[PDB]
Amino acid sequence: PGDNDLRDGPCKDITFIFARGSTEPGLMGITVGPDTCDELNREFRGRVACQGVGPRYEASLAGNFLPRGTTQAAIDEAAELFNLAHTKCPNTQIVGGGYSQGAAVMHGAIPGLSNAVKDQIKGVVLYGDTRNEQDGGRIPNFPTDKTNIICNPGDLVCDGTLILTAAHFTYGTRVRGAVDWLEDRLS
Repeated sequence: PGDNDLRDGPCKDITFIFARGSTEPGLMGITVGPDTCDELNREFRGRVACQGVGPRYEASLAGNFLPRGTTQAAIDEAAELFNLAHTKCPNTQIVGGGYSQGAAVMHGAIPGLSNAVKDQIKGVVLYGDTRNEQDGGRIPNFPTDKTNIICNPGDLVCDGTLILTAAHFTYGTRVRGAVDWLEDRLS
């Protein structure tokens, strides 16, 4: 899988739409985005398309202090990608993902999607979620049993302010658990 597969590749049975954080470069970032994509593909080999939220989402650090914790352009771009999966590949199983500010993108884009698009989203994994406290530990109007907010012990960004600590940068160790959780929701 690549980083622009939903826009530029054939439909796959599983489509991973991921919004990066800690302003890593590229559509997918460098750390947990590619890691999650790679491990999903190893569990469902050849059946996974991977898609980063970009390039209109620029993942700027200052964007964390906008009202929704990211730019409206980023939220719009993510929503367009979920809707594209729905029209281009109506049978694909969508997995949403975000890290840090990328979780704020997912918190903003998913609530407004149609019921039918939400039916296609089988799970959303949010690493180091900067909006955990602000949205009450869930994505608004999206099922909690399809939501996995992963907060490391000591990662204070999940407590309502942007206090960065070393624990915010260790989510590579949580990818195996994230993919185990996704497997219970994917076929």
